[PDB]
Amino acid sequence: RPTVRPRNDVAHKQLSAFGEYVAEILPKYVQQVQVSCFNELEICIHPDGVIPVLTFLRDHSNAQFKSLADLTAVDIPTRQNRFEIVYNLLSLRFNSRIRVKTYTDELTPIESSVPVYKAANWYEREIWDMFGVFFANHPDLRRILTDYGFEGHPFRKDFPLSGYVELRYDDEVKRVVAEPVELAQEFRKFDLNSPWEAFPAYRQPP
Amino acid sequence: LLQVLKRGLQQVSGHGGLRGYLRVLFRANDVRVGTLVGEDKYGNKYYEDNKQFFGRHRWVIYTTEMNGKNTFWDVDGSMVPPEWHRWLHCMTDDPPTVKPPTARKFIWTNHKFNLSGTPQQYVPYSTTRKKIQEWVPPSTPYK
Amino acid sequence: ASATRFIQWLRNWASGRDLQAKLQLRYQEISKRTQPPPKLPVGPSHKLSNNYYCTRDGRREAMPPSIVMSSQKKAVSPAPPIKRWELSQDEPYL
Amino acid sequence: SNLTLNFGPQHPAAHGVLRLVMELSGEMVRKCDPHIGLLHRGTEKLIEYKTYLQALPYFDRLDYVSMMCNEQAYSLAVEKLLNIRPPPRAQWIRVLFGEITRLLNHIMAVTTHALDIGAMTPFFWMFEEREKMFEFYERVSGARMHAAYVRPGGVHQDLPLGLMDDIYEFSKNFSLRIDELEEMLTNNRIWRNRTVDIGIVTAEDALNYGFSGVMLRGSGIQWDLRKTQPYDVYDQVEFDVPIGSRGDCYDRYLCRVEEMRQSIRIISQCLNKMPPGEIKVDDAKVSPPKRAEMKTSMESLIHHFKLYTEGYQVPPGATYTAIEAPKGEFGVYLVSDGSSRPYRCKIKAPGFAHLAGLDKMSKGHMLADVVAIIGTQDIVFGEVDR
Amino acid sequence: LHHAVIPHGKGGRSSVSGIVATVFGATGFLGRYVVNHLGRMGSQVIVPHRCEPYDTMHLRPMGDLGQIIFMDWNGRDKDSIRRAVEHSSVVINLVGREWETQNFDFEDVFVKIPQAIAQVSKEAGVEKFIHISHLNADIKSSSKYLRSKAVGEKEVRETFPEATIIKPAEIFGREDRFLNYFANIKTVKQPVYIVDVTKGIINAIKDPDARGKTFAFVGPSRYLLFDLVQYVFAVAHRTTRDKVERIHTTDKILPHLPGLEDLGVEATPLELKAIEVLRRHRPAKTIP
Amino acid sequence: TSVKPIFSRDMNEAKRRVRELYRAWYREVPNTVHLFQLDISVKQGRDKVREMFKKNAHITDPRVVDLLVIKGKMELEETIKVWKQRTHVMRFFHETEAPRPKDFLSKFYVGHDP
Amino acid sequence: TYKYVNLREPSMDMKSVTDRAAQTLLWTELIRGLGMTLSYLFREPATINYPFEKGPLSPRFRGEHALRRYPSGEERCIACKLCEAVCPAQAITIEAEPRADGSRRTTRYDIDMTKCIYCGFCQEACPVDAIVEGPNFEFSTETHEELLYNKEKLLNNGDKWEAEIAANIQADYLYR
Amino acid sequence: GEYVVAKLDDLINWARRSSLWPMTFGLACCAVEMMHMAAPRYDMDRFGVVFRASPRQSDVMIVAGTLTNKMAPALRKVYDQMPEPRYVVSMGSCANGGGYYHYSYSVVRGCDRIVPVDIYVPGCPPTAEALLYGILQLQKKIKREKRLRIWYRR
Amino acid sequence: GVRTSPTGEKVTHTGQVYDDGDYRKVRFVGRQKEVNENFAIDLIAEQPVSQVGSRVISCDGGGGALGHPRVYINLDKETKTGTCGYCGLQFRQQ
Ligand SMILES: NC(=O)C1=CN([C@@H]2O[C@H](COP(=O)(O)OP(=O)(O)OC[C@H]3O[C@@H](n4cnc5c(N)ncnc54)[C@H](OP(=O)(O)O)[C@@H]3O)[C@@H](O)[C@H]2O)C=CC1
Ligand code: SF4
Ligand code: SF4
Ligand code: SF4
Ligand SMILES: [Zn+2]
Repeated sequence: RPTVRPRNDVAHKQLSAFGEYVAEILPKYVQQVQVSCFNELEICIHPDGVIPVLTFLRDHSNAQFKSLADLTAVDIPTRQNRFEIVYNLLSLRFNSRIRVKTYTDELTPIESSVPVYKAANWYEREIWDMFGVFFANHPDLRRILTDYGFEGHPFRKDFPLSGYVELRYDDEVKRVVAEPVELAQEFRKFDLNSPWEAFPAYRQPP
Repeated sequence: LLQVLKRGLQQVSGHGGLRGYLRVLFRANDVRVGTLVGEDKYGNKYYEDNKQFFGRHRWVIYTTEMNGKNTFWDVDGSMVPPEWHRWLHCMTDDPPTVKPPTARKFIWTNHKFNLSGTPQQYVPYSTTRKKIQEWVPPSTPYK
Repeated sequence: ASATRFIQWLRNWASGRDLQAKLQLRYQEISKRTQPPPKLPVGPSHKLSNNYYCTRDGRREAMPPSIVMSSQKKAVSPAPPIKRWELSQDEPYL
Repeated sequence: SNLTLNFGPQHPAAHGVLRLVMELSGEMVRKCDPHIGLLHRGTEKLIEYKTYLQALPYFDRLDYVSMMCNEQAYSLAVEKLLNIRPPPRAQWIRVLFGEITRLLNHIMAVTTHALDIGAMTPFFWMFEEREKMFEFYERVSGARMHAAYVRPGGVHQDLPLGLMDDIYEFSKNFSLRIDELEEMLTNNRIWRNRTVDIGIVTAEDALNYGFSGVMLRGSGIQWDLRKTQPYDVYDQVEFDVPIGSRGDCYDRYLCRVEEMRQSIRIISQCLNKMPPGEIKVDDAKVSPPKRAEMKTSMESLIHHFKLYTEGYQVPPGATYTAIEAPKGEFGVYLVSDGSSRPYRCKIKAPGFAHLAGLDKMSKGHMLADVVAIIGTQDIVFGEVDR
Repeated sequence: LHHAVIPHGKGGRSSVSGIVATVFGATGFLGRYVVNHLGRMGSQVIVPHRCEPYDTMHLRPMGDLGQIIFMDWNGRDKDSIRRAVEHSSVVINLVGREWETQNFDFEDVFVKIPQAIAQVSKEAGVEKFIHISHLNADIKSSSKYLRSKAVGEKEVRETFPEATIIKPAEIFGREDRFLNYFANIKTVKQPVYIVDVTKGIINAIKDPDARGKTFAFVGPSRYLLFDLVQYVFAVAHRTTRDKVERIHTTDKILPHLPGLEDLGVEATPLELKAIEVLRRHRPAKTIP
Repeated sequence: TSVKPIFSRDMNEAKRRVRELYRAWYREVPNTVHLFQLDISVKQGRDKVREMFKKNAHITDPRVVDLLVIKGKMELEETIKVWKQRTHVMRFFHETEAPRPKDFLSKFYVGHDP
Repeated sequence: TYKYVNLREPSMDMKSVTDRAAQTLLWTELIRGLGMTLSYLFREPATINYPFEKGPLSPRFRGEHALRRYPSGEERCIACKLCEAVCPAQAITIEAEPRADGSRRTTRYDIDMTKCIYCGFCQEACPVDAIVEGPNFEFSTETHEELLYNKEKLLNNGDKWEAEIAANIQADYLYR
Repeated sequence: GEYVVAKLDDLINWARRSSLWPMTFGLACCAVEMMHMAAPRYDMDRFGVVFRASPRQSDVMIVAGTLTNKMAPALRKVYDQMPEPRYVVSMGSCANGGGYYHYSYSVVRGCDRIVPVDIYVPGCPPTAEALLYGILQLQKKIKREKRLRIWYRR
Repeated sequence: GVRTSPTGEKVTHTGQVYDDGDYRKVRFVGRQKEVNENFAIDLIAEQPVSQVGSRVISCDGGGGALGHPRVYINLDKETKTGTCGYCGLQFRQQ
């Protein structure tokens, strides 16, 4: 149908079979495997498995996920382990992508993946900077995006959008100073969610 | 090369003598002669030369006085009225002399250029009325 | 376009190309700045019948991910190995 | 000792300010420590307070030299979560303006690369061409740069009558302009002395450091997302991928110049193969209806009202979608919670990994070779910092 | 109060302090500190200036949008004083020179101009008036600067009886004519910090009892001029006839006048702020 | 309650790392005042350091202490390597922020905040 | 399909060797570059004589905002707040109430022109063509406050530029 | 005296406005349109506005892009090192008042909180022609200055 | 219908005007108060009521797709005119 995205059945079967393959080989760490309706394979693993799972996917002959495309974190405050660490990998040999996910909380360190992918060095610094997730055995873990001395982790869901402090130049002390934030116009929160369900296929149980 | 020099001399005559030639040279830094497409009510003159490359094929010679201001040396792009603004920026092919704008009685009869930095500048203010009416005590000391 | 015939030769020779065929300034070849009005077509869902939205609703055909394994044979690769690229037959070497 | 490269050149330059903390011994660079974040604006957190349409303009302002390519990446990600398909004419328009954008980026990448090295004349010749391509952007969108033209569902408006002929006129003469650029640089012994064997990166190191785009292809890696993982109609156009052999700045410079020629080759096919039809998905629950429908039909007005207030809801899910942006692989990890605002939007900027490799690529080079190496990576700190 | 001038906010840049102040002499040394403190808390500041607008640019960042308003005025034109003070709730006078010019002498800047500002301010209904005089002002002084300060201070008190008159000692600060004066070239001095005077002025606006009173702003320590000048050179790693006579005037003692402590301001020792003032040029005994 | 540690396996291990951080901060203040040419005294800078350590004295969670030490070391490096500018080092002192009323009556007069 | 950008082996016959030696010693490839810049000196420059000449624009150009009227003079805006809802920058602030004739009209219509991204989403969202981005782009000011437009400023912009705005809309409304 | 001062301001105002050497902070997008003003179509150099300068040789600073809190101290320091007379041109919504990142924790809501601004150029980005209009507006502002007339009347 | 208050300040079509004691009017000193003088309430009342011969009439504001959404107006009441809620034009059954 002209307006509907076509389904690719062959890639869904292929990625499912490879998902079982990885689950069978790494049972010590793999907690869940799923493939989305648009054919993206996700491996959910225990956080202890970061290095073994990423090394297997990089080096194994049937995996060869040589390129770390992205590494990010998602904050879900309702979860006991609020932070979800997402690794997106690319295999040039098999022209395929895979997503590997794990989790942690505010006080639990994750193992640095710099040994597996040098690309991860700055990504982990950004996750530390913006979410406050510590990576153990990182060559140089420090803020990368925020200002020096910045307090808090702005990408956390409970960090306010405009922050807590703002900058201006003060003539009395002849330097830029930081003061508690005041807004001439407050950001206008909108309630946009319709009170009618949109997607029955995703309904949660009562 | 002789014909090139002739064209240079025809620009002096094309500007109505040497005084009018030096006038546009020092006002506009350009001595090209074009076809007078038209003139607006403020005295701006509009010229075209389709032999020139796109972007130079249309130009305006600004008026020396607009809205009580001396613009002999002080010209700027905000002095072009909207009807000619469309033609000068090549949004259209037809000058307002050929396709005049629709008449509306709320449309400004007098165009105004940029008024920033003058006593006629815009100053923002809240357009809404007071929200909370206070209580006014009585004027008698009954107490 | 107004350059004399000698200057055209001079800059042609200096550059080594025939610059006049491919001038980087635009003259009359451009489109007219006033155009006739368009009459744009409509999409495939502009029907008066046989057009129920439940037969063409892409969002409602999305599904939650398939769970292959949950904690709650021959070896495979994530896809067949990529085929080798073939060298250009247009200009293999620059 | 210890230095700090200036924020930017003395001449006008548009790619952002960098604080580069350098360790040197004699003329040699011992360590490069890029201190970024000087253009970090919290885009990803702002996107969480926007509907999916309201967030689209944030993508023009990332790699703000490749505006429509960034839009296309975001649109493909949203269209994938929506499970819809943009109409074929929109796909051809998106590939057409994707390649026009690739020309815009490569002109900026190559001529500012020469301008920083001191070869400044080609910059002026080639931004007259960029000026004419800005006119194409403004004619379809009304804006010279930040068009917000490509959207989930297709494109905002259809091409104005007469635009394609003008694009043909520009494309007719452009190869000569590339030829003049090559006359100044390609065989110039000074240019080669500044670029050949500078910033060599091995194929394996490039992959492990997360490089993409020309940073991979300069080292001989045969990878182009338009070929291997095609999107829109890129599988219906013919072009060659330029491949380098020595992995240095000079080979990457040649790759970008050849990619410009292939973009002209692709644009030629888009102009000839442009099909008729609508420009946005005929699905008024995603794409707003025509203004004439909105003013006549009750259903159309309701859908216009809701699309421009609440916005369309995206089924819950997460996708990583990437395209072959002019600067490398540009991707978005977009998370939907079922509402009309994204839950999370991570932006994968190709220059983020590339600038992380500057320390590696500059080992045992001179202080002025760092200028060339940041040049060959083509860094825009809008996308590096978000 | 009028609903517009009810205080609102947390006292920051975007808050509403409720103060609408016209500051004459805002483009000088003391003026830039007063405007800064007024704009800090979200006040409406009217800055009448005689000078070229380029010379008022450093004042623009000192307030939120619309909070600093500039006007032109002439010391000899009362109509340009009426326009400036008409809508204000306090008028602050900081006009002055350390020398006489061809067009203005000390009888102009310190007697005729302050009187005109006070006379027009009174006629317009301004509630609060702040006038700056001098600690050593006296009609018997050998300095014509200090003699005119005495006459002007006396005339301002007649014209605006509720005016608050402040009498500082020599003020030291980054832009002063005091420590910078010595660093560029029998007597006891009690210099006072610029920020202490500024806080004193700002609290005088807020404090009700401050109306109708005269204050003297002095530092915490009295120094012999020789030692003070000796200290500057050590710290710094190293004019007119009338100016010299002021620097040699001993700083009066006025226990009958209230001071900085009475307005809630603690005086800052010259020791803690000498490097700040003097570093760019690269502990004296305190009298009991 | 069995949790993965960061560095320290108990509070006594953590307190050691805390004291090393204090020594490093204590010794750097005189250099910080000089390199940045601050107008505070060395005693003022050290008092601030004590103030910052003091307001975390109630913590009894070794993981939280490790993060506090980890964050404190990063701040020291930024200062030691001169990544901080003069403005950054002086933000600990809030020189331009007027004192905030603390008692009930003072807060009642100014506004509604408690 | 791929191609090699730099995979050529130089010919080592004495003639080719001598050709490269002449290039090194006589700088011939440097002379060639001088020819290209010389050829430009004699080309016509691309510069236009601003402000007497102007860059070409199209009817779609997104410039300064304006509030529009019906031919009767009644305001088109009905305070529906769709533009305020869609504005990606939250640059629009609207308040409304029944007018003295009962009409649904705004009492406040502000656009912070220093928040606006000039994206045109408001004029797409407007159901009555009330708010538009006009063709004016030469309205820089000397103060920040002059860029905080209220309803009077925007209505004056509509009355000022309507002659050209209406023509631009007439030229593009069939693409919308 | 009165006549000479009037003609003398006329001279120095002519010289300073006819030779405006800019320092551009190419912070972000707006620097691209700034480059297009230097490109051949508009050729800012033809007005006397040179291409490259150096902070310590510049007369006008053009803040062309978003100013973040991290960048704010460095921008103020450059402004402080400029020799006078010096002017600041605020180009685009970000520098004007924060623009599309106005509500961000890491963005200065207008560069006029850090430096005094002479001209505000609206747009996101302002077209190269819009910036040129703002630059020629600053020349008119300088043409209006009266430094010696004011000085002579002190 | 612009008018001035006792202080001489023009009143806007929204009824705004700073009262006598309001300091905020200092912003207009040496400048001007921007006021649009084509009051829409007065202009729409100059339009003549249209006479139609049906109970229901439709209004799109004129211009077809350049007007407002098309609405239908009931004219059964003979004690008042039917007004368009978008553009304010009035209709009466004849
Ligand atoms: N600073 C000190 O050490 C002490 C100062 N004081 C008093 O403090 C007040 C200000 O101190 P300070 O700020 O140092 O003085 P400044 O000279 O630093 O600034 C004086 C102000 O007065 C203005 N001014 C001067 N003459 C005239 C005039 N003829 N017409 C209009 N405005 C004029 C100046 O504006 P422009 O820039 O236009 O000239 C300037 O803004 C003065 O009254 C002084 O007597 C008292 C004791 C000590
Ligand atoms: S153009 Fe865009 S940013 Fe500006 S007011 Fe309209 S919707 Fe808001
Ligand atoms: S301008 Fe248009 S969209 Fe905005 S409130 Fe008015 S009618 Fe609604
Ligand atoms: S104002 Fe617009 S174009 Fe300029 S930097 Fe900001 S987002 Fe980019
Ligand atoms: Zn109607």
